[PDB]
Amino acid sequence: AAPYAAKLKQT
Amino acid sequence: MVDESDKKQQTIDEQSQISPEKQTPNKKDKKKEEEEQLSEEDAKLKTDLELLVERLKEDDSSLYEASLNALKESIKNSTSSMTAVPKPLKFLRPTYPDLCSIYDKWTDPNLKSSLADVLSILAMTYSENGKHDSLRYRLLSDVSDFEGWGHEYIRHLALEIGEVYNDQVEKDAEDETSSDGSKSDGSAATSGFEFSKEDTLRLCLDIVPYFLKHNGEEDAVDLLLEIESIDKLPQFVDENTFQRVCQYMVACVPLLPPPEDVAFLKTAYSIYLSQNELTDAIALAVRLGEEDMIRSVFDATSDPVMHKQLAYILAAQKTSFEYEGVQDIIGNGKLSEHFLYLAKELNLTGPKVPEDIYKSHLDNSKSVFSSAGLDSAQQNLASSFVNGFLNLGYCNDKLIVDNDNWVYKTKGDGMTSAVASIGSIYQWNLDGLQQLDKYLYVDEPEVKAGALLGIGISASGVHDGEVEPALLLLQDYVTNPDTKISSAAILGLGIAFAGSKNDEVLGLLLPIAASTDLPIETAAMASLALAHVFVGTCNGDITTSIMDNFLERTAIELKTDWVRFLALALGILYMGQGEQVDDVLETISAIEHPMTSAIEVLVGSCAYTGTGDVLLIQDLLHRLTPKNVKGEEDAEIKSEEKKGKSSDKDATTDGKNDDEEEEKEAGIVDELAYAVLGIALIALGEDIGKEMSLRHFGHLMHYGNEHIRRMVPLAMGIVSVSDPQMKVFDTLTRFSHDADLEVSMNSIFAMGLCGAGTNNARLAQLLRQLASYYSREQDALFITRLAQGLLHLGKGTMTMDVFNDAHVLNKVTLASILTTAVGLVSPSFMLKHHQLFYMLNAGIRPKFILALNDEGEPIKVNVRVGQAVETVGQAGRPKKITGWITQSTPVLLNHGERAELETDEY
Amino acid sequence: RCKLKLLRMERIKDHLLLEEEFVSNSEILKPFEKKQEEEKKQLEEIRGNPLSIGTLEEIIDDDHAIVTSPTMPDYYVSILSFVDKELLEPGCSVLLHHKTMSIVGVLQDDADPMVSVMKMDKSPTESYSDIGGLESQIQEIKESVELPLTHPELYEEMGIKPPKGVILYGAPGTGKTLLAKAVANQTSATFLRIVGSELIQKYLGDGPRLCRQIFKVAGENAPSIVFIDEIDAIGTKRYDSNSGGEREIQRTMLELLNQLDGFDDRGDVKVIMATNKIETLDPALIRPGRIDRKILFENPDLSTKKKILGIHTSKMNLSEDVNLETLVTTKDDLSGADIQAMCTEAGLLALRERRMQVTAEDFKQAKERVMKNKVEENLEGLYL
Amino acid sequence: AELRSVCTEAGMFAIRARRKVATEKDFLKAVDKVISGYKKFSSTSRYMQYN
Ligand SMILES: Nc1ncnc2c1ncn2[C@@H]1O[C@H](COP(=O)(O)OP(=O)(O)OP(=O)(O)O)[C@@H](O)[C@H]1O
Ligand SMILES: [Mg+2]
Repeated sequence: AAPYAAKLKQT
Repeated sequence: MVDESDKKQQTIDEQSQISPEKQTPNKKDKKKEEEEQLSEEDAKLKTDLELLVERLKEDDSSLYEASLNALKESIKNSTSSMTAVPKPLKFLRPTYPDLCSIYDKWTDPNLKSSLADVLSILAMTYSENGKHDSLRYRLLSDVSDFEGWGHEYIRHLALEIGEVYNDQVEKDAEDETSSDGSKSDGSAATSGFEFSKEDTLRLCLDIVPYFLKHNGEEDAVDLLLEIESIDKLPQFVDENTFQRVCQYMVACVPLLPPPEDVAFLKTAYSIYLSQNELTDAIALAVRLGEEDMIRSVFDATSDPVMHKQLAYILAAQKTSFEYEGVQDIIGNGKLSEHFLYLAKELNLTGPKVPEDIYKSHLDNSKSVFSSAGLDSAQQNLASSFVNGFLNLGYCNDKLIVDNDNWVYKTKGDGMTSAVASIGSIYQWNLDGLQQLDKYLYVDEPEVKAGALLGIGISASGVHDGEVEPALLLLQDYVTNPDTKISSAAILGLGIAFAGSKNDEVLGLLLPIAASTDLPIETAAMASLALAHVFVGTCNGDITTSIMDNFLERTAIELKTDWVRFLALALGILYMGQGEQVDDVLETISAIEHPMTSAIEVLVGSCAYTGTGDVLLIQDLLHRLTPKNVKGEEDAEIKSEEKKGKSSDKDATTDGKNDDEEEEKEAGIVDELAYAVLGIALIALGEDIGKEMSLRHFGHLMHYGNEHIRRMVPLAMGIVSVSDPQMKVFDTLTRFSHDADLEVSMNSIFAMGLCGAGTNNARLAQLLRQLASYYSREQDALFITRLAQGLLHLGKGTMTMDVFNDAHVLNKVTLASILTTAVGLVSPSFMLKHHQLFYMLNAGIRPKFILALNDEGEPIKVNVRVGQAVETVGQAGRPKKITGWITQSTPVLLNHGERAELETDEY
Repeated sequence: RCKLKLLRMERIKDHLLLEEEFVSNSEILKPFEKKQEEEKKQLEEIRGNPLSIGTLEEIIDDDHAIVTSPTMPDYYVSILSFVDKELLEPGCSVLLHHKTMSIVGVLQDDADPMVSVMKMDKSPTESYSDIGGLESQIQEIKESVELPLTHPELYEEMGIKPPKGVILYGAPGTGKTLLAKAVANQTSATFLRIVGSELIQKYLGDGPRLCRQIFKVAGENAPSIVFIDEIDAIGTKRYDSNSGGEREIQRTMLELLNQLDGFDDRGDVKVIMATNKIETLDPALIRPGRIDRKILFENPDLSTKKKILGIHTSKMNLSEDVNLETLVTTKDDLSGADIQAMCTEAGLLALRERRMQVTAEDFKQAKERVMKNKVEENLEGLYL
Repeated sequence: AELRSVCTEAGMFAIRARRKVATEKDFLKAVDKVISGYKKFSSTSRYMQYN
């Protein structure tokens, strides 16, 4: 799991 | 699952879900006993690893949380990570998940804070060993997956990413943070970043983009290049490597201000020069806006190949694409030195080969003559321009031109523009010069002036290579002390060369617009042309244009319209880069008049572009301030104030305009909405500001290349029948022209209604008539864009004289300017080694589906159509090359670019 | 991954829209100009207080009409003559004054729950190339349904009247239902969608009135695509025998001919019909010149089944275990809903593991279950 | 109405080739298409039987 997958959910 | 002690491997896995008997008790007990037992712990390190590997199957936080809770202490309590220095350091492998089991898989704020900090130091010191790297690696490629490590690994990458980000926000840098406690410096953590990047590129794409951005330098990317140019074939194929690289640069346009943005693009250019596809290389060379980069790729195909091969023909093609003709100049002359075949090669780089191909297209389309035939009074004036507007592009109407009756019955400035429209029948052609000469040797000086307008317009399709260059004819007419003659001359020069810098051209345009003590209102054109030459490429910021604007403003205020054009000419000059425009903004602001404040805000738009989100709000504060000063009161100057008001409205739209193209294709939808409410905010405020806002809106759509092209001009047209200024209709049809007779049928009907139904003045009628014939040319002869057609986020040069003309209320003099319609996009075609005039097949799509690109890439399914199509505008711009089964394979990639295709058979 | 920046770009513009709009309202909206202020003085003179909705029965051409109110008294109303005298027609809802009734104004739109059924409330986010494959049978719905609306340009060139209608049919699970929703997403033309099983009611005569409504909305909205989902559900479906039954089925069919083209000469409606029983349809509907080219769907072949399975596995997590290429091989001329069900069930087998890797083993177990709906819902099993 | 759809389906074969005109040939293919569909269905000359 990439470090961005966590942050696409918030945007 | 339950406790059924230590026998087979199965029951050990179930034992350690509750409590290890082989990790937590043992390592702690052992460590606080002997330190000769460090050899024995080392053997159990591998044992500990396996139990984690087995328990990634399980998806519950609890069976790691409680189990390893006392092992998390042992790290600093007994091990201390320095009791026998190498031996505990190398044993921090199982201990790194243990800390994280309390960080990520348990949510308690006191500990979410405390252990972030412990985790950051031990990542940095154990990535020196590079054994932290291998721990990471076996978890990314896992044996089994679950929720926990999928959130925990993001924590590992963020400790590193975090420190680097904090050094830009704060000057505290390295281990003086209290949220990491660990530096990024040295080759302690720097060596950790490089190693991580290598592994994470290979299997995913993780920390690779964050490293580039947060370092913010050309250096970070130059480290990326090393790895990726290696990986270009065996790891992953060429094509995929391109998709990583271009994804980075397009994506970070709102994220890098001018000097950081160009610095990243240096490296993209460089990777492409290294890799197979030198077509990708050339395109980034334009993007930077360097002459220098264009040459090297041009030498790169041409020089090492000894024979003419497809390779020289390809070289000339790559340079031709820019209709700005920045590339066109550079690419010629290298061919003369080499000496293969001069005659085909040089034409191919310049815009002469594009003359030849339009003829084949034209034969299919035909020519339609349905233009007005009204005689005498003002009705003659309206009609004589309209015939030219129906036949824009290269067309045939010889017999009508020879019909000099209606030409001669125009009077005033009408004579100048009447002959000018005749020239736009042969827009982008060599031939037609003979018809122009006729008028040039007879009757009043006024028609002679109009002949020059036609020469300039025709010269867009033939100038580069210094083959029949426009300068040659038009220089005698510049010198001529007569204002009518001179103004027409330099307007034709400015169009013809667009961004092409050439020395003879540059220096003709300097002594003019440097004597603006003289009151000449048609000496706006003096600066217009000079501004253009800069556009497309890195700005000189010529001290001549800046100088003559300041002198002019001091000298006269009676000609406010003239100084208003000039205020825009400066902002239009500075296009071609946004780095240099930062210095000249302050130079313009140094001088201070209320009149000088007007000039400042137009140029602030050009400077702050491609991160301009501050700029938009800034031009809204600007709007408040007139009323702000006035409120206090409520509780020579006339010209200066009126300039102040109009520049501000023009600037608001202009800022948005630059921004929406450069910053991806996605923002274009939203900025359409901003303009509509913008007209609304001025409307039923101040009356004067409303009039200016109507005209800007139409060219705002035309500049940005808005997606929907059916709906908007037509909705706007009905609303604007009631409101003043029919000149708005002129600006709506610049957007509507699109693929002709898709939208454009409704334009003729609609605009025909507002005009035919109600008349109030013959002046208002004249504007409404002209707009209606401009939109179409028969059966999508051409399309219009401002996009370069090499970059789709690009902006043109030749269309900026259209962008000027919405600023001011209507004049017969404005009619002279508007005939120009250049910036044409070529009909896509496959040119062989002799040059074939027809394509084969192509794919068309309306729009992209890609959410991992946003500049637009055609998908690979499409709907297929035949040859001899002009490249459809917005609503059809995706083009894919079709021909692969027949062994026709493109050399020249096309992505809804203008580009001329070239193919190699096998 | 790494589309974050595209998400933030999009987001930033949303923030800028919110801002400009709020600030504009607040003392720069339309509060301080006389072409609003003095016009509304005399707008409110002849307006209420109550604005008493009427129903427009008939117009009289002298600036009057006979309205019947919802409150039951008639009025022979005047018409002020600034609202445009003849721009209002029977079935419009009218604003009558609190005193002596004049048509103060006219409301365009009055939301009925009966056009809610047709109208969309959701966006069909799967569009072109999520139904990927059947790229030869999508040139008979995007060269005659989508494309004339997008480009009337190509059809000005040939002249004559543009394509009219299509009928889709073939075996279940060829994407028939979604194709229609995917061309109407992209054009953004007025998407009415009506199910085949709501035309049949257990009430009579109001069935054809419902169907009559659907096309009046289409003709009222110039770019129009009407998806009639399921019109095999008109000859296999019936309720009671006194208000469903044969008589109802005949009536509805005939209503639909008048609507679709008949004598009406209405606005350009594209009709898209899903069916797989093509003798529930009139011999006045499956002649062409109303429905022009006819579309047959067959089960997608093996290389088309690679495309179908590739939509589904971009969403699936992948492993070094996974072998896609053998999942296609077992399937022989099978439907694209089997492939869609295998991957959804393969993710159900992953979930049971409580793991987030979907492997070849999860797909093949789900493949045998998906072929079990074809060998054991057949109780003969192997053909007797 | 069959013949009314010869022209439009001939206009679709014109558009794949990219024409502004139709010729004889594309009317041959168009006619062949409509005829096969008539067999595939019922009502080819039918009155809906009887007199
Ligand atoms: N080419 C395809 N690619 C992707 N998914 C497909 C494709 N064909 C069908 N499917 C899937 O199969 C399922 C059923 O197809 P759909 O509902 O679109 O219409 P149908 O052919 O009338 O079948 P039914 O109504 O019996 O389900 C849907 O979930 C759809 O996404
Ligand atoms: Mg369905």
